[PDB]
Amino acid sequence: NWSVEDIVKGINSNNLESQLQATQAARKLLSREKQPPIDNIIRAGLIPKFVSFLGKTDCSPIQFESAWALTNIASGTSEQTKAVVDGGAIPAFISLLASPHAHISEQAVWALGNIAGDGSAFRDLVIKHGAIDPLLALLAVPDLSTLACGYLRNLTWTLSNLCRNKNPAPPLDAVEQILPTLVRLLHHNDPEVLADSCWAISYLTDGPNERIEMVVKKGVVPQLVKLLGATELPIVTPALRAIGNIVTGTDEQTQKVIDAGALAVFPSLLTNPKTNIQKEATWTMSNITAGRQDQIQQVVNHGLVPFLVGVLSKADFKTQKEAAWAITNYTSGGTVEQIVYLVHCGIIEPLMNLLSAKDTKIIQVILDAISNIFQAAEKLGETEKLSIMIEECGGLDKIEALQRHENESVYKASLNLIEKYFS
Amino acid sequence: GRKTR
Amino acid sequence: GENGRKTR
Repeated sequence: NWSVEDIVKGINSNNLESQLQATQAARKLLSREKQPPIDNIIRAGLIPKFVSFLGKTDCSPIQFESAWALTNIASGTSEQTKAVVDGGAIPAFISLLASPHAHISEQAVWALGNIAGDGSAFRDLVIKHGAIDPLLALLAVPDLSTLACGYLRNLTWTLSNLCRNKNPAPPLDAVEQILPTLVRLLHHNDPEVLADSCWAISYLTDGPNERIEMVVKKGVVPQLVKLLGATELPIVTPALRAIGNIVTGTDEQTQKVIDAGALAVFPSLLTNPKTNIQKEATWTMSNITAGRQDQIQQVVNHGLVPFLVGVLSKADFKTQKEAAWAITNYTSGGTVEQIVYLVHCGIIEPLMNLLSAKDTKIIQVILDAISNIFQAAEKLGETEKLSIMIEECGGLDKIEALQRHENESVYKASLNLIEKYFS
Repeated sequence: GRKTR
Repeated sequence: GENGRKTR
């Protein structure tokens, strides 16, 4: 294990074999588990020499060692990744994508993935240097199963970083050029390829409806719903995120998710032991209950209302907040018959129990839902029968307390129902 | 309406 | 994985 001083001496020797052995020693230092001396190698001015070695086509070993050494530097902080970019490594790594040695080409893919992963600026700069075409050419085979497993996983991960980081979102034509290959990877039989492809789709759908439409037009929703029921949590999490992003779009885009059969997976999703899966599944439900009345009816027909009642009754608090949003959206756009069905499933008591949470937003959300249920009660004439339900389960002496609350929205949204339905 | 997050 | 960078 060399010192940084000895590595500098070997690289400054102008002896190609001495530089190769010094670069390999640098690669081994940067491959330690415990505190790789990335900053020490940067301060020694070694990055420009590593980048120069990337072009030594006659010495492919020294290309590989510097690429690996630069890859570990670019995996560090934003300032350490900037040092790799400032050394001119982006066009050099893009030239390495055409290397006849798979391990060298793969190392270049890895490095560009670390660089693009820093943020939208380096992502777009990697795209401006023209990385997409050679990256895609590496996947231009009729069957992905003929490619090496690790090689395929690294390409999927790097392409996935080219899809990440809004503000700004990736360029439209870049996503356009990337998307057919990404759909191929979304159908590959490897669990890691599937996870990273799902994450990329989730990045691309985390945008305005026009971005969601590009992805939905490629027909990936049925495959996303299929991966939604996988046994691997690393696959379900990005798939559910992508599904949740799509249902934030138009009602027609939400309908494609429903048509693909997504609602049949939610009984297990809404009872998933992983807290974040329950929260994201409930958030997805809140954006489906904000849809049309025929889409709310699909939620009813799949028996999902009792599961919303359960999540509202017992879940992590952030999941219960998403459930309160789901009920408020349900009662805001639902029919009277649908709202009556919600009350018959026992929504009132867990709704009243959450009026004790010190979070001010969920109180406003719950008071909104109670108002919408009372509007359905006025149309039927049972405005008083509902008032007794809220009184019997202790909800009446929780609304009276919200009258003496500091926030001015709950201020009025508590006296209103006292004056109309109880006084 | 839709909560984007 | 959903990590920005991987070290090798």
